[PDB]
Formats: sequence, structure tokens, C-alpha cells
Amino acid sequence: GRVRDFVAKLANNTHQHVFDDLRGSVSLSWVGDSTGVILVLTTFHVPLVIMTFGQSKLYRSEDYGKNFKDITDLINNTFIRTEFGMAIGPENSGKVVLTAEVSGGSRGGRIFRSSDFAKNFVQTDLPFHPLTQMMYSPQNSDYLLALSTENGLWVSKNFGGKWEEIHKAVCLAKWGSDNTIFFTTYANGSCKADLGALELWRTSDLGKSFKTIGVKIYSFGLGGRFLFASVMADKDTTRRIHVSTDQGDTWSMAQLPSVGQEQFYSILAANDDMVFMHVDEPGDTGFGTIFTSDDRGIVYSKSLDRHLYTTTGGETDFTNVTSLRGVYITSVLSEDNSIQTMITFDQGGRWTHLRKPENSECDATAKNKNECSLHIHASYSISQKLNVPMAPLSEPNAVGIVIAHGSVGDAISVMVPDVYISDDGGYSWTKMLEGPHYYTILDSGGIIVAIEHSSRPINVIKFSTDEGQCWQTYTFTRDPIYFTGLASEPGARSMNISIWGFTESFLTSQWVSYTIDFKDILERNCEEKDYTIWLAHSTDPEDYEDGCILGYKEQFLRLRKSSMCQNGRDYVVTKQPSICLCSLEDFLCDFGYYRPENDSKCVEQPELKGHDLEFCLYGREEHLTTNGYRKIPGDKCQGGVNPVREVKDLKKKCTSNFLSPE
Ligand SMILES: *[C@@H]1O[C@H](CO)[C@@H](O[C@@H]2O[C@H](CO)[C@@H](O[C@@H]3O[C@H](CO)[C@@H](O)[C@H](O)[C@@H]3O)[C@H](O)[C@H]2NC(C)=O)[C@H](O)[C@H]1NC(C)=O
Ligand SMILES: *[C@@H]1O[C@H](CO)[C@@H](O[C@@H]2O[C@H](CO)[C@@H](O)[C@H](O)[C@H]2NC(C)=O)[C@H](O)[C@H]1NC(C)=O
Ligand SMILES: CNC(=O)c1c(O)nnn1CCC(C)C
Ligand SMILES: *[C@@H]1O[C@H](CO)[C@@H](O)[C@H](O)[C@H]1NC(C)=O
Repeated sequence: GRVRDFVAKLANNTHQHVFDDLRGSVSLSWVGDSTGVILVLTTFHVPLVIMTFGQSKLYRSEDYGKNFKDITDLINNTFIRTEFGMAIGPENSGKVVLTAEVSGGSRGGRIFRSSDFAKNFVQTDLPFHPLTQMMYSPQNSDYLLALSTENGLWVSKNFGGKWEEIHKAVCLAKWGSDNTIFFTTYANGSCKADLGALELWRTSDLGKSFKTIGVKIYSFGLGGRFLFASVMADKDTTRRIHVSTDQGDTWSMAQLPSVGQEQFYSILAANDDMVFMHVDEPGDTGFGTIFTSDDRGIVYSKSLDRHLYTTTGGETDFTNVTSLRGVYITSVLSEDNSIQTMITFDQGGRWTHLRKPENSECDATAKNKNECSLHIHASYSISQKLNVPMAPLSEPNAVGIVIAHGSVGDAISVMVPDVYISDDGGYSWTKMLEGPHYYTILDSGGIIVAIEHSSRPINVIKFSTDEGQCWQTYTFTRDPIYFTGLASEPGARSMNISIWGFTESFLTSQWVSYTIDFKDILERNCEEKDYTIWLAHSTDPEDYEDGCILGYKEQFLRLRKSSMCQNGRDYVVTKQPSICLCSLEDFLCDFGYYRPENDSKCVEQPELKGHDLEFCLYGREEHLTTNGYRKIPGDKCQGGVNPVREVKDLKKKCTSNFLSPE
């Protein structure tokens, strides 16, 4: 750390706020972007019949947590149900809805709602009792939907002032795009009893009119531009996926295996181009298979086998590395029952082990002391109570930066982990810090901050202005705190960070927060001179196709490590793409085709088995005619190879084995 006079530039920018009360469960919510508004909520028991034996305390900051004001009187100390949480409005709507507990015998529930970033609240009594949290229509923050304790679907067009029940007997409801609502309904019995017999409904006018877009429904889900629905198989207790890209007007069967009741589907990630779908393996395995879709969400390539996804807790380590296009990391179960971290750079086209740091030696999990990989601690390691304070961290505005606890060896080890960092989207790695730490990225990567994870109280904070290569430590208080967590504005564009914890026992361990402003550390604004040209996904500069991923390269401007300046709240990631010539690698095999060990070419399958044969017989005829190739979704290559073969019909092939009637 080459920062000069850093103590003097941070001492006057460190703002302590001690919460005198705040006893118990503490909920913290940010309200909007570029507002600095933070709500802190706590609830507790009181021996007052008049309060139904409960009260809340509610604090509000509007300077990114430097100072808080007690605004409990705005909700009349009413006990707030924290299971619902604070219902925070989209982007800068400033909408806030708290769900109160009401006494016995009430007609319906009660909410406290604010439309001005919690400066004023109004009380609203509901014609129903809410069963779920209230969901904002993403397009319009005035439109809300909620299920009632009677499984009624209620909608409000005026930010919860007035509600109407648009349908009864609803199991699950979700906002689509353009203020569209999808929901399932039950008939004879309960939602569980009518599984595989539910109906899937749609309404695009907030309940004025309805359309039934699916029958024999098990459940449904949304991902990217795709609507997925699981439907029964009439003869038995199994189900399969159908997909729609037109909000349920038309459907097609997904080329994915059917599953039983004790299996599950899980959308790992989805966008405008494709979806990552996990299919649980039959049996108590704790793993499944990742499948990647084509751009229609219909034809699926098998991407990764033995993908870890436990039933107990639903723990998976699948992580979109949001700081570099096409990069995803996850954990796989080897045959040896060990857990290995895998990384893909091309959207699940190929997976490989993570390259270990050059200066790192292998741990006891590796047979060879000098040959091993880097493995990453994520949700599963945390769920298993390993000493992992945080999961991997990446931000799209901090190009290439990835931070995670890990271990260098042949499998995820149980030892107390170090923190490792990548600046190139996961191609190369360095040990960032020794031991576990909480970490946060500020100013689009202009500053990285770390807090040591310790059993004893701490009073120091580590910061780096060169993407984690050099560090300096700042004592932010003379009264050490038992650290609990960091709070910083979502989007990693602020220069404010809030350190939360409680003081030592002799001080009644009240909650306290230290908010630090790094504006005097990054006093100078970045200029053009402080940015440098960087080709993403570079592995060999002498190669003409170096950096081509899904058919194109991207060349960035990014902040020089030696440059100590502020990117700014308005910082924009600058990148330019180079359109590579198409090769066979830019195409996936269409239905009825596969790739042999021989490179590139998609060849006709000899016989269609399992779900492939079920797709052929029952699939839509349009998808059953192809030449064997489809452009990879999101692939922008131009020129070069184009498949010569014309459109061959694959359904005659599967039906040819069956004797047909007249
Ligand atoms: C993995 O994470 C990356 C980064 O978060 C995801 O890329 C992001 O995808 C979203 C949705 O497709 C993009 O938002 C869109 O931006 C365009 C602007 O061109 C806007 O017009 C759209 O309305 C939409 O808001 C976002 O820009 C994009 N971010 C980057 C850096 O490319 C990616 O989708 C994730 N992978 C999967 C499988 O979900
Ligand atoms: C760090 O926190 C301060 C709050 O103390 C933020 O200050 C705000 O800055 C914006 C933009 O300059 C002003 O419009 C607001 O009036 C400021 N708020 C206050 C209370 O003065 C500051 O923006 C934060 N730093 C970053 C990078 O977001
Ligand atoms: C979390 N997974 C699920 O809720 C699930 C499941 O296991 N089967 N269908 N769905 C609904 C999801 C849609 C992809 C059909
Ligand atoms: C709080 O109590 C006052 C006084 O009884 C009442 O007027 C008000 O409606 C209540 N609710 C809110 C949100 O102020």
C-alpha cells in the first residue's frame, strides 16, 4: 500500500453510530440507488396487552449509514413481522412496505407503506391476511400482488391502498414481464394433493381477463425470457419440462430427462440467450447434471456431470462469475466422493480445473506436492460449517475481479481457508490474504476492503487500491467490536462502507456501526491516462483467434493497478468487440446429432434412447427437422464455416422402428 497519510484521510471520515436499544433480530434494507437510504428494523416482546405483546424499533439513515434517526413513531411502535421482511420497491421507486402483526379477530392484515424513501408512512388495513411477502411488478412499482392465508390472489394498482381478489385457490403467483401475472390453481384438494393436476393461468390486464396456458401442471418457473412448466406423464407419477417464449401461447417439450417426485429441477442461471438447468439424479445422490439450452430453450446439451446440489438445504456452489462474460464456477462430486471446483469460460461448453497460484504449494488432499488445482468455498462449504465467512464475490463493473476463499490441492479441504483473488475472470489466481476475511468491492474496483474473521474482537480494516496486490491496515476504533458483517450500497459504485458489530460484554454489547468514507483516499478522479487496454480471455497473443469466446473477443479499458483514483459513481465499463470468423466450435449439435471424440463435427446419432426418443416421438415436428448444427446461443461469429447439410427429418427415423397402422 503506497497511500500517503492514509490515517489522516480516514480518521475524519469514520462515522460511529451506537444503537442504544436494537435488541434482537435486526433487518437491514437499502432503499434505492444513489440515495444512501438505509432502514434498520428490530422487533421484540413487550408485556403490554395493548401492543399485542410486541413492538418494533425502526431506524433510518440517508447518508449511507453514517448517521441514523429513530423513526419508530412513524409506525406507532407496531410489531412488524420480519418473516415477510421489508418489501423494497424497484430501482428508485422509493417504495417501502412493512407487514404488521394484527390482533386476533381482525378482518384482514395491516401494512405500513411509504412511497417517499421512508420519510412518511401511512397505515393501511387489508381485506385479507397476507400469506406471502408482497411482490412489486418489476415494470410498475404501484402494482402489487400477494397470496392470502385463504390462498386468494390479491392485486393492488395503487401501491397497496386498495386490493381486489382476482382469483381464488391459488398455489403460486409470479410477476412476468409487462405487468403479466402467472399463477397455478388447485381443484379437488390442496396444492400438494393436486400436484400434476394444477392449472397454469395467465393474466395481462391485472385480473380483468384470464387464459389457461397449461393443464396437468406440477409447478412452473421463470428464467430469462423463458417460461418453464413441469407437466405430469399420464400413466405414472413422473413429470417433464415444457418451455414457452411467448408467455404460454405456444409450448414445446424441452429435450430434458423426466424425473420422479423425489427429484427436482433447478434453474441455475438464465438470460436472454439460454438457461442453465440442473436435473437431480435419481436416488439419494446429492448430485445431478447441468444441461445448457439452445436459444429456444428446447434443445439441451449435457454440460457437466455429477454437479453438486444437495437435497438437505438445497445447497449448490454454482456461481455466475459476473465480472467476465461466459465465466461460471461450480463444484462437482468425483467418483471418490471428493468435491472439486470446475470453471467454464465459454458458457458451459467445456469445464476444467482452476489453475493454482504459481507460488502456492499443494495441501494434503493432493498426491503430488507441485501438481494440483485451486478449489473454491461456496454455499456448500458454508452450510457444512467450515470457517468460510463469505462466498465468492464478483461485480460486473469491476472487470475481471473475482474474490473467494479457497484451498490449493486436489479437492475442497476442510482446513481454515485463505482468500484468493483473480483479476482476469478466473484464468489466473493469487493468494490475496492469509486466513478468512469478509471482503467488499467499492468504486467499481477502485478499492477492495477486507475485515479479518476472528473469534476475538477486531478494530482494524484492510484496504487496497491496486486490486488486492498491496494492502494497508487502518485502525477505525479504539474499542474493538465483535464483527458481524459489512454493509455497502448494492452495485459496488459507492465509496462508503459500514462495519457492523457489537461492543464487548462490559459495554452491554450494543449494536454499533462504523461507516468509513474513502473520498479522501481516492481524492483524484480517474482520467483517460489511468486506463489501459486489456483483451479479455487472452491465452496466446500469437493466435489469430485469441480471446474468441462465443464467436467474438472483447477488448476493455480498465483501471491501471498503479493508478490510485476514483472511477466515479457514473463510471461506465468500456469495451469493444472483435467479430471472429465462425468455426464448427461455434455450433452445438441439434436434436438427433452428437459429437464423437473426433473434434468439431456433429454426427447423426445411431439410435435415440431415453428422453431423446421421447422428444422424437412427442416433440414438435419443426424441432425434429435439422441439419445437425445450431449456432450457440449468444454466439456472434460471422463469416467462416456454415453447415452445408440441408434439413433432414429425424422423426421418420424414430418412428421407423415402430409398426404403423393404416
Ligand atoms: C451472468 O452474469 C452476467 C453479468 O451480471 C449476466 O449478463 C447480464 O445480463 C443481463 C440480462 O441479460 C444484461 O441486462 C441487459 O442489459 C441490456 C443493455 O445492453 C438492457 O438493454 C437489457 O434490458 C438488460 O437490462 C446485462 O447487461 C448483462 N451484463 C453484462 C456485463 O453483460 C449474464 O446474463 C449472467 N448469465 C446468465 C446465464 O444469466
Ligand atoms: C459516501 O457517503 C456520502 C454520504 O455521507 C455520499 O454523499 C452524497 O453524495 C451525493 C453525490 O455527491 C450528494 O448528492 C449527496 O447529497 C451526498 N449526501 C450527503 C448526506 O451529503 C457519497 O456519495 C458517498 N460516496 C459515494 C462514492 O457514493
Ligand atoms: C426448484 N425447482 C422446482 O420448483 C420444480 C421442480 O422440481 N419441478 N418443477 N419445478 C418448477 C420449476 C420449472 C423449471 C418447471
Ligand atoms: C398512528 O397513530 C396515530 C394516532 O392514533 C394515527 O392517527 C395514525 O393513523 C397511526 N398510524 C400511522 C402510520 O401514523
